Amino acid sequence: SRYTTEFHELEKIGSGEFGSVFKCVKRLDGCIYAIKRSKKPLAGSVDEQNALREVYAHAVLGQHSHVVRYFSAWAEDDHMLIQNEYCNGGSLADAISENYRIMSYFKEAELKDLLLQVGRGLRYIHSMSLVHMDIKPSNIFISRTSIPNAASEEGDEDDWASNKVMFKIGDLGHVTRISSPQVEEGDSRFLANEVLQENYTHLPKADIFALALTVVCAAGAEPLPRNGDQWHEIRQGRLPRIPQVLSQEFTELLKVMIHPDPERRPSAMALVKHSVL
Amino acid sequence: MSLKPRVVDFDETWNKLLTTIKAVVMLEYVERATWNDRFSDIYALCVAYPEPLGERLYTETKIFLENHVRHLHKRVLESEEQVLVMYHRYWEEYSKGADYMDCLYRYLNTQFIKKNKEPLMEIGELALDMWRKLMVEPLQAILIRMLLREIKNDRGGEDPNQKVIHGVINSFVHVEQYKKKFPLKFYQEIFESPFLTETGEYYKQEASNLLQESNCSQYMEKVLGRLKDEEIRCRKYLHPSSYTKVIHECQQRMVADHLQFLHAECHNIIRQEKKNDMANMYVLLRAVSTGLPHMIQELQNHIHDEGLRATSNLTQENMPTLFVESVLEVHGKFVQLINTVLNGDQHFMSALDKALTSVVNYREPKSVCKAPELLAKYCDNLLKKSAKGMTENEVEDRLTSFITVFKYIDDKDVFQKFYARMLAKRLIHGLSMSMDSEEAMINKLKQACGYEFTSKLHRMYTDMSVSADLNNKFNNFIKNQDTVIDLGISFQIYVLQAGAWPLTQAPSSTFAIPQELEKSVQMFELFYSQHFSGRKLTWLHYLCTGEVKMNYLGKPYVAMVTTYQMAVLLAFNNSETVSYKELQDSTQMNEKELTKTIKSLLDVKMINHDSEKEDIDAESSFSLNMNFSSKRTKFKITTSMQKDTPQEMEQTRSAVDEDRKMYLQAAIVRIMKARKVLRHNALIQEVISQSRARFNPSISMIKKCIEVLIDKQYIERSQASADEYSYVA
Amino acid sequence: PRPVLRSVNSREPSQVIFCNRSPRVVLPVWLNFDGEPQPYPTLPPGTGRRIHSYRGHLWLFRDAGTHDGLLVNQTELFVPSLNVDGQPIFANITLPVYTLKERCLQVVRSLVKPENYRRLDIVRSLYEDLEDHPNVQKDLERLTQERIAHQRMGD
Amino acid sequence: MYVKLISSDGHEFIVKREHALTSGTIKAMLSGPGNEVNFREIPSHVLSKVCMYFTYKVRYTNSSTEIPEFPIAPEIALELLMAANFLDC
Amino acid sequence: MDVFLMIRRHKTTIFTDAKESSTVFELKRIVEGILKRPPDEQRLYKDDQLLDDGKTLGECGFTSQTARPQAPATVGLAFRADDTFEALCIEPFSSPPELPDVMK
Amino acid sequence: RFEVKKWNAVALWAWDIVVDNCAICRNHIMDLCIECQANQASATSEECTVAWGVCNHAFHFHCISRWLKTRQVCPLDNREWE
Repeated sequence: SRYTTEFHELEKIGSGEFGSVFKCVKRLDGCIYAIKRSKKPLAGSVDEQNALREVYAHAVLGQHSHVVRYFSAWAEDDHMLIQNEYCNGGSLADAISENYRIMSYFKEAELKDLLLQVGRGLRYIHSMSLVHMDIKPSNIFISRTSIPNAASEEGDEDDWASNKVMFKIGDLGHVTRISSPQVEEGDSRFLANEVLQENYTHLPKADIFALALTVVCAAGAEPLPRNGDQWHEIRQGRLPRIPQVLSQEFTELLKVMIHPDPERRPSAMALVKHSVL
Repeated sequence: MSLKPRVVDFDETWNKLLTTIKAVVMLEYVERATWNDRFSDIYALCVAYPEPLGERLYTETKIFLENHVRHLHKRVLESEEQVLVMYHRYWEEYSKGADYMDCLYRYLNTQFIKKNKEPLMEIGELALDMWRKLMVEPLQAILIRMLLREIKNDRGGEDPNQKVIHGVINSFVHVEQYKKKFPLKFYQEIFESPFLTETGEYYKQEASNLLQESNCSQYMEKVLGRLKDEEIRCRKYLHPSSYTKVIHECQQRMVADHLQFLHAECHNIIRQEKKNDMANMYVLLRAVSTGLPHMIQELQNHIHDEGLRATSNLTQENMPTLFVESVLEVHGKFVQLINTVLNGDQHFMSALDKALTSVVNYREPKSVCKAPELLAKYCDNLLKKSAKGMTENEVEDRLTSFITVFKYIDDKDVFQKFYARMLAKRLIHGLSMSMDSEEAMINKLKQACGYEFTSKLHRMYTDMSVSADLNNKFNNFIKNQDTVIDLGISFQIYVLQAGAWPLTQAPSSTFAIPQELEKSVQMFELFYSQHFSGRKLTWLHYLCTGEVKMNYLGKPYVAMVTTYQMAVLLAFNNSETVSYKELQDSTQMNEKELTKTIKSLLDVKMINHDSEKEDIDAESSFSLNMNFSSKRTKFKITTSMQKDTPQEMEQTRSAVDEDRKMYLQAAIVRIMKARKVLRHNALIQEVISQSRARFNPSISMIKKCIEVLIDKQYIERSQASADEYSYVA
Repeated sequence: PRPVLRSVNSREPSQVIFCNRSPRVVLPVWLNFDGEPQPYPTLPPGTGRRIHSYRGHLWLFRDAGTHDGLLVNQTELFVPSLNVDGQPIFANITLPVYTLKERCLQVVRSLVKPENYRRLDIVRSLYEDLEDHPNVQKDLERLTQERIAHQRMGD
Repeated sequence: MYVKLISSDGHEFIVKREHALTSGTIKAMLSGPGNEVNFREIPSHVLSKVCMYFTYKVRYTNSSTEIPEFPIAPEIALELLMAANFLDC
Repeated sequence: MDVFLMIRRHKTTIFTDAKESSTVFELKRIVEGILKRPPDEQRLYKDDQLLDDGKTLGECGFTSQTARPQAPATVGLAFRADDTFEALCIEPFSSPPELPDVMK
Repeated sequence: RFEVKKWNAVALWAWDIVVDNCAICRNHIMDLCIECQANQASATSEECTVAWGVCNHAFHFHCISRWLKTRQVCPLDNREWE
């Protein structure tokens, strides 16, 4: 196999019924990449069209800043392996968990930054007649950058922090074309009412609606309901209680993103070109 | 002369270094220049290009030290009868010489031995090792022996040279300075093992002779003196780590061996209140493990006997005052003595309290305990207003002293009920001497027992606190009515809670309200209905104390009267002709009480009886006394109701028992509520512990109330094989 | 069987600002949950870096070139603490005070090829000191020694 | 209190006593009956640097300020190591 | 801050520290504490310049960065054995040995 | 001739509730109930809570409410209590 001859595992960073994910280094240059290993999907099974939709999404999209890069893929030894860039930061699911463990919460500017990258990414993806339909805190990835700063040891000594955090959208398995809609049943937590009734005319607004729910969850709210009265309450344009206070303009933005009517929710093009961020 | 390696002969440098080392060991005078020079020679001999000579130097130093130790041992062994002083003098210089030559030997120890570490030890440790190997151990069989006799003579009275003995003893500890696993085991094995046995054996013989020669009282002082002397001798001679041990070895031989002889005297010690011997006896028995319980038991028995005899022959007149004063003075006299002589040990306070609890609660084999009733009488006498009343602060101090005796009551339910009855009787007639004194006395009960004990008394006071405002409001409301005339009547009605207030009307006989004051009722109920939503008030005619009689006359006389006498007096005066039977039953009912009141009025000599018999008959006639004269224009007729009856005390005791039933049942139900499964003995113990604070319930009454609750079906029992008590909601 | 110098996993965030004060280039190392160190990028002298690390992790700071030990907060070993009121934890790096032998040993090590130590005219018994180079494992063992020493002197 | 070190060349250095007692041997060489000392093996260039090292070590110990590195010249870096071994500094 | 400097004359060398605030007369007191000489006969030269009591160490040129403990500043001293002053004379330390073969 | 100048009287106060001893609640009508005196919680020192009944029968609010919860019929008359 080419995986054992050219790639070297470094750490196992995923598990599940889908397969596994490993941190690898290739001998040719030595840059750190990530390898997804799984089985062959069955014929006439959901994972099959998920995989083909994902590979077509990578083929069409190409390369971009906010979308995790695809490099190569192959199937061998009853295993299917795909190659993407290594985002060292992690997923928001782990970040929110570790941040909540100490009863600490994100800063509002960080929330505005979250909105900036996610809106720009959704704008770029929808530019190519595509809808993600798989948006959630576990599908948003982080990448780190470092910048040194200087402080005078003698006499006065003041140090300032200046670091940039980059956010990327991944897991293009559920992506379907707006002209040819093939929607897979999404997670009940972040599933818009329109998708629940299979109304396949306002697909781009469903991801905008789920985006505000992801941001609210990142703000420090309780785990989202999976079904029932609280589910309907959230779907009725009502937002959950937040441990911290936030600006009223941002709250209005959240409400309008969680508006019932899909048309009355703003599109990504309006959101990206907003002075609020 | 470069620091780089060269070639040097061993013989000359070795000879010079050995001469310098010998001079240092002798504690002789060595010039500063040779001391400067020898370190350079040492450095030359340590590192070398051909081969280092550290191993040869170490062996030569060991040989020289061995020779010196052998010479010193031979010299000290040659002199007899002066071995100890020679040993001390030689060690005093050898320690300093070894320290100085180890300071000179810093390079070899720092580099060679620590790197290498045939065990290898530093020169400073090697010197002491050789000293203990060939100077101490071979002489040990002598060195300790004579040493101990120089201690034994100290017991005789002659003190030998302390410096030499202390130095010799400290030498054993100083030898083991470098040892870290057991720095004091060698000294312990060489000194403590034989010396402890020797001194313990000597003290037993000394104590036997001292006890045989002298009496117990002098024995005690002599033992204390010997202990004090040993406490100083140990500090003078022995190591600081052993000061306790030898002391213990004395106290287990001179006091512990004669314990019985002490205990047989204990009785005679503390039944005569001897402040001299007791203070030393207690101190010496504190060290003894099991000498204290005998003291506790005997003192408790003495206290109980004294307390019982203190109240055996007190006069019947002024019963409560003497009973309280004797207990208070006994408690004070004993507590001050115990705190002064016995250093205030808590066990003795506990024993005193235990004895006083039984002394206060002394009960005759067939009689009922009289403590709560006597204490209630004492409180009533102190609190009631009288012409011979005393100042308020003295009353407060007396109550504060009395609360101490009150704390010793075993069962406070009877006392609580008696206090409620007396306080109600006092406040109805306004016999209290101060309004704030009642609150001050109630606060003592509140802090002693809790809120549940005196909540009834708090609402008791609150009733009359609000009654004055209610009366003022009624007086204000009187003027509101357009056309209402009250004539002469001007009354206050005390609004009282039925359940909280203990007074009640056991016989339920209806009474006919006189027509002259009929409106007094109706206006009061209408005012109460207007002011209060749905409160229903019941009139008590047994405690009405309204004074009414003619005031304008040639010979006026006004007397306090009761409504029961008021009705019959009004009926008699309204009709100009006296009636015997038709008037008495036409105007009032409950003829027996009316006849009793009429007989009381005859005893007052207000109306003459025409029956000429001491017993009132149905046909007996009467006549108003036209020549009635009283020494006072205004007076009060003393009704027989003011005096209590032992039958009323019987019903009070029955009510207390019923309240005990109710409280026990509630506690039992709460106990099943706590846990479903209850064991028989466990349940009994839990009930006793829970209910002990308020009073002491008996097992039989607890079983009776448990069976009563069985009848209520809240408790289910399966079989009388394994004791289990299940609970049913 | 876990070494005493082990860290503890807590998923507990902490914000630490590494500041370099020594003229020599520093190199942080972190002890993992197993007990072995892992390096990290070097910090140029006179530069600072705010970084995110979890609480309870053990940090050491060695030299990039010679691997001689350096003191962090005047201590060999550094461990973060929970952030209070939003102030990052400071972990300064400062030069120790070498005794005259090691400070003189470093220059000789720098100026002499490791194969030529036998050639220099010096006392024969001392190249045993110069031949050894500083390594992290020996310092770790010596650091673990005082743990058992302290537990011994505590009773 | 001032102590006096003598050089093999003949130079005499005068320093504070507490500065000099830093080294183990020089303290030992005054521990016993044997104020002034005499070194007949150490040249002048080594000792004129050893004294500066004493001053630097005493001044910049347990200090909050940054500790500058001790500049040892490369020409004397070989004769200043035998001196550090001998003196047990 | 302060300076750390030495005083040299012929074969003799003394180490000391001082505050730049202080004047020369204080150093004269410090040095006569060892030399047991009157301050008037002592004459301090920096390089080839005469020093006076009134001037302070800050005025002369000795600064905190000029004389660190590891690099003390050399100061010369002159006495007066008779009515006339004797000129300065300080000899340098021994010349260092040449760098060896391997160390190049 | 007898006449009246000034009167005095003492009268208690109760409620318009027809009950003998409240055997179901096992307490006096105007005295504290089992639950109030056993929980030792905050309550009025004189009258915690009195809920008048439509059927002219009333117990303490807590115990009568518990009895109503466990059985809708009134214990005295086997009817509905409000």
